[PDB]
Amino acid sequence: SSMPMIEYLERFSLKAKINNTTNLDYSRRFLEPFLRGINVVYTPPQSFQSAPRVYRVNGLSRAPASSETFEHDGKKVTIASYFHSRNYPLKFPQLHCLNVGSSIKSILLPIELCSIEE
RNA sequence: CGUUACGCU
Repeated sequence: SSMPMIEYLERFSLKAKINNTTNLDYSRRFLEPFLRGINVVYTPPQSFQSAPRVYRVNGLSRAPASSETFEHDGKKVTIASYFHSRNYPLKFPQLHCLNVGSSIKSILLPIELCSIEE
């Protein structure tokens, strides 16, 4: 089985619970080194119709899902709008994302969609 | 190992 990254964080690295308002940019000093090095299972929303898959985490995104952008079909979209327009409005759009991409290629995953296999 | 393409994001 598995535990939600949201809980998993709430428990070992943060002490507090995430709410629609928490800003991880502040808990960053220790959060990132805490996260770097672990494996997570990305479970795409049911509306993506895609099988879960695993990634090594490299850290936190520099910005939250709502600010952080990438290129999709030749357009800027934030992580938040991307998930929204794929029929899954994020619960925490203000949360920073898990960075699983490499130096040349960004891949940012909303923490609510990530879990750790135990 | 490299380059495209396509996903992912």
